[PDB]
Amino acid sequence: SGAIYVGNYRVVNRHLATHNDWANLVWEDSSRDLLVSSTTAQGCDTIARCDCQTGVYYCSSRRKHYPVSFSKPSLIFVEASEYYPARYQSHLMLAVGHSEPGDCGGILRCQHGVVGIVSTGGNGLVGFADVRDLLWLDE
Ligand SMILES: CSc1ccc(C2CC2)cc1CC(=O)N1CCC[C@H](C(N)=O)C1
Ligand SMILES: [Zn+2]
Repeated sequence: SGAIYVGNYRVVNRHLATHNDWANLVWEDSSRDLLVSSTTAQGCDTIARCDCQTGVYYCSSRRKHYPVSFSKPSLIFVEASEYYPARYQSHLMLAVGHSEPGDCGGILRCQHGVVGIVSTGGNGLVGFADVRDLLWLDE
């Protein structure tokens, strides 16, 4: 679990979305595993506008923050699961680091702010759903 709260938006994994999120849908994308919904309260997370390749992510399965070197956003194949069939997930960034299924939603941050959220993982790797390109989150 985990979400990004910027202004009047809530950014979560599309596969972990709730009824409120779908009843107040702004935008959703299965290939990115992102869903953005409406909120009345004014969130304060700063989204990064950058091309950083080093950051810090939160791992709830270890109760720790970890520094990671991560890849550039790309179409990386994700094996079929209970939420999605086998496919390439766009805007995904990989890193060598610990990851477990309940880790989805954990924030990734650099000096510029929020980069993305834990979306995939396994075999000693962790994948992040990038949000730096969603310029409408601030406006
Ligand atoms: C941090 S999630 C994770 C971590 C470790 C593992 C274990 C080492 C295998 C597996 C996973 C699950 C996984 O990657 N997905 C299931 C939920 C939907 C995700 C998607 N965005 O398509 C894909
Ligand atoms: Zn940055």
